[PDB]
Amino acid sequence: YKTVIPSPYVKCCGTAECKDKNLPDYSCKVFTGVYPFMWGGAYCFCDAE
Amino acid sequence: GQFGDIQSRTPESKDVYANTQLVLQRPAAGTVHVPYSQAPSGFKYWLKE
Amino acid sequence: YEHVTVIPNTVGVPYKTLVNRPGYSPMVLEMELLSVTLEPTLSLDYITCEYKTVIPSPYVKCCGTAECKDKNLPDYSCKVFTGVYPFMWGGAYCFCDAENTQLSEAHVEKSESCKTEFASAYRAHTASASAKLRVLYQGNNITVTAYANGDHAVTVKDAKFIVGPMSSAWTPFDNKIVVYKGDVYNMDYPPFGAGRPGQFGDIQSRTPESKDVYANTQLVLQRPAAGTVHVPYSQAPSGFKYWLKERGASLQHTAPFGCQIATNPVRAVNCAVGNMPISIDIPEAAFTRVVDAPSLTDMSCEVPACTHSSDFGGVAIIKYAASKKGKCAVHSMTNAVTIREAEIEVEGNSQLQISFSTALASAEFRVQVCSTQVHCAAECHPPKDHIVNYPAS
Amino acid sequence: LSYRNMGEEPNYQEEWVMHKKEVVLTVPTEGLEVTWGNNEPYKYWPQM
Amino acid sequence: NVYKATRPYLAHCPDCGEGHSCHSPVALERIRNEATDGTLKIQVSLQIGIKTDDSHDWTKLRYMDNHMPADAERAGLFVRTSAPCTITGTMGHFILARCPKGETLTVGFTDSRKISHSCTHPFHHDPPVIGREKFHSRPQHGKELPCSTYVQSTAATTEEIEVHMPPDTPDRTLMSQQSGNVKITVNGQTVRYKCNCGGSNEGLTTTDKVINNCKVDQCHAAVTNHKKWQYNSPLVPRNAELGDRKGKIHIPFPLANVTCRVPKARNPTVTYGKNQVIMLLYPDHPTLLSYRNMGEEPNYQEEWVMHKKEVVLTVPTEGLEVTWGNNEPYKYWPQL
Amino acid sequence: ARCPKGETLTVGFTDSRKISHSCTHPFHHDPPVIGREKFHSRPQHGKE
Amino acid sequence: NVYKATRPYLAHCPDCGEGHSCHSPVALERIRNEATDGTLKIQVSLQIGIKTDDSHDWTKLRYMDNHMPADAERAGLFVRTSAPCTITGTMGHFILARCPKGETLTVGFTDSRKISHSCTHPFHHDPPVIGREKFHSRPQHGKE
Repeated sequence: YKTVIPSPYVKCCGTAECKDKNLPDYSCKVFTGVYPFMWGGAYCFCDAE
Repeated sequence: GQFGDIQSRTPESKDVYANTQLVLQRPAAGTVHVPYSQAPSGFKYWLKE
Repeated sequence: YEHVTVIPNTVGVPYKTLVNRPGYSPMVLEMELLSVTLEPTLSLDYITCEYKTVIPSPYVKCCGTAECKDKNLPDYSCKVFTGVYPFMWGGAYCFCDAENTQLSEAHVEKSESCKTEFASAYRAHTASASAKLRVLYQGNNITVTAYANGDHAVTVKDAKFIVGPMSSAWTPFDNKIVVYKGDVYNMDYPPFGAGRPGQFGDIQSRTPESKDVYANTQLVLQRPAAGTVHVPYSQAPSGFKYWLKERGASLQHTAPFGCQIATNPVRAVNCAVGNMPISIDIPEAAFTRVVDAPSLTDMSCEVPACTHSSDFGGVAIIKYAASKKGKCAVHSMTNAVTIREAEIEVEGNSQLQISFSTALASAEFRVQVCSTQVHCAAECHPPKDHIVNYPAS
Repeated sequence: LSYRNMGEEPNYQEEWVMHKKEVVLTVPTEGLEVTWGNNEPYKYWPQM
Repeated sequence: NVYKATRPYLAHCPDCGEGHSCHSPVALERIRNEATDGTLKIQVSLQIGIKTDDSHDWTKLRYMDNHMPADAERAGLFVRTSAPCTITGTMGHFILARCPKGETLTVGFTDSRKISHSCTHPFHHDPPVIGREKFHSRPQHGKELPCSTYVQSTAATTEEIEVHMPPDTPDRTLMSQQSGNVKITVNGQTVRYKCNCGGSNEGLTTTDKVINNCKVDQCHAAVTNHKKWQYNSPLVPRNAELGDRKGKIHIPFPLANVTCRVPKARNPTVTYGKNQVIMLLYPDHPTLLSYRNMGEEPNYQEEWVMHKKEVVLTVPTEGLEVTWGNNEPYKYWPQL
Repeated sequence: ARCPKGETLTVGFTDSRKISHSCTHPFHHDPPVIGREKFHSRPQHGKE
Repeated sequence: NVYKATRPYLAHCPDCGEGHSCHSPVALERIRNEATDGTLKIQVSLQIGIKTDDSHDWTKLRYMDNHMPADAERAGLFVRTSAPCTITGTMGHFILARCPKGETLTVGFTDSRKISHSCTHPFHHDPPVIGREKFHSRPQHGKE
């Protein structure tokens, strides 16, 4: 089998919502209070939002 | 994890059946990635046992 | 008004008590144990760690004899080897062929790591119990932290709380215990000055910073190799390093009653063993004369759904006729049935829905709403699962 | 993999799992606590 | 030339050297091991066989060096598990290599400034021996067995990867704390900035800008270039002003079933007896020995022979069939 | 040559045109054990 | 420069190369493995970071060469078990290194005359199991 995983939607200063899709073994989850980092620093402006 | 975790009618078929027990995990501190818990390929395991 | 009650020593289970002060309307208090701490009184015997075999440069006496001096040092070993002809970079170190000697001296000391890497040998005497308790007092959760001796009183929202004393004196710890970082072991360790080589206690010291040390490592010097300057020796390996590999699981994993072992100080948390008394001195302002309460009449009991399980698998609808608007306490007068609702609101000619848990198939139980009782008829059915993942009464 | 009973007799058992393995563990009335590696201990209780 | 819209980039690594995690230009993405022969399809952060000016040169390598792509050497590139690996193909982000038994995969290279960067990922490598003999060198002529490998056809067919736009490349090196103010050093590039502080806190600047009374942590900048394409990497963030807008490109080296020539175990010293057969097995590598009766009750027995072994097997009236490795089954019959 | 534990022996060189040629043969290399102890490093003084 | 008074000396080795024992200037003394993370504290015969005139120089090495001490290069110094090791600290007789799974520890260097000397000792290296999982490669993000 092939676990097709696209680029994660990182919403800076806001909330993202899961859309129920008709796909085999479709799994969705939204994680709150994320502060990710990239090459030149933080990707988001907010600290916990 | 068993023989038949992924079931399809023909090798060129469009629709597929999937039961792999796929669950998303919370990403690491300041990290952009999609961590997940999933049972390994039943076909790959059967090919050995 | 002083209210004395006895609850089992079980963390995570909520227990409800009925407070009935004569002449005043009944009161229901929900109590839950958040943590039970059993701290034993310890006495440090000694500490064990890795040993250091301090070996200086060997005294090679060319064309002469060297003599051993009896030194007062832990595991001090000395030997003089005759007929030695050692070699260095540019040739032989000695002039004579067979008239040379080599003094090989050695002693055992505490390693530099003993301040950091060490195991403590304690002697547990008696234990003092103390508990974190959650109380639903006047529709609000309150946190009470006090010693479980039955003397230490804590006042929260003008109510005096007296926890203790512990009913059972059982402890996951024995007369002799061993502590390494965050792991506690029930070990019958050797006494101070009686340690054996290669075993736990081969090197014994009072504290990690102590001056004098005990050492039994079985250290013997050997004759050096042909034309070689070195101090060969036969010694039993570190007992502490061997124990760190062959100790097994600590009390945290092996103790009964689901005991959780914590360190600094060493104590047992959450241990389902025995009971625990709790005295609550509720102030008079929290009470309310009965005559100033609401009554009830003609009340029917209908059970539209019931499944006898560990959780509230039963639904009950109670019809009533109230005198006035007010809060009334709900409690089951049968010891086999338990109600989820502690208190509800009444008005006049109305009804109320309650969730109940029972084990019996045929359940005939009395529900005390406010001050009046009602008979409930229920024919509960078996659940789909034989084994459950949560405990019940 | 380590497991213990949440009652009077804990009966601690430990084993290093390396290959694909199926384990059957009896759950008593008091409860069974199972620790799988660095994960938090999984609690299990009997039911109906 | 699908490489017109395509380009390189950078990612993160869990082990750049001595167990320390960093942002590596040789970052590992996906390590494919579908080939039965033992060939590994490694996906990397950099591009091989292409120069910075977008031109084909097999001796050159293209990697990301602090906001700008730089050229390196093909000879400097290395793959290793427990011992070095033989590279059997390089094109863009993809590397083909045959590796020995290992627990961690390491991919590295050497830059223009003579500095070596390497990314290490935990990967259990253990190809399934082909046949019944563990040989090292492959023979020109031998037994034909079915296996799988990655072909060298560059043709745009079968397999495909998802490529998205790289909106604005984030860069913290663009901001600097000038005493109590924040200075944005453009360096002849179009930069998109945003700050928490008052006054000017948004825009697309082409000139050097200064934000009065602000901290570097309360700001964010990045270069713009919505003209190039990028592959959907989990080591690179998703474009802010974009949902699930993506493209796709056909990839070289697909998996295809082929034929492999293996070897056969050497015949053992066989001595016959009264209704019994004695075999002196001398295996060079782990060889499987199996035997069955040619009657009503077969009673199959299997064992992996590794050392010098003597086996005594009873031969019934119906017959006994013995299979020693990849050799054809030996038939034995007693009487009388 | 003195070689460590290996399963295949490789012998190579580099020519005038800067091209390297190497031949690989399957050979089970593994120095035999002497005595009754399987040690790695050789001692300067011991049993003869 | 504490290395003004201090000096270096020679010793013996059980394996200088190809299983032959000799008097090596890179002779192994004590290999400490008390650290749970996997760091090894190696004690050697020579001195690192100090010159022959007793002066601090991180790029220089001080080894014993036939009755007299001589200078060498820090870049020439190497540590290996089954694969090369990453050196994370050098001062005098002490070397800090993170090594993969091996059965024999090897410590070497290169002199002024372009001659390499290496000492091999049998040591069972296998970083203990810190936790409950026996992994090989260390993760950048995980359980603390």
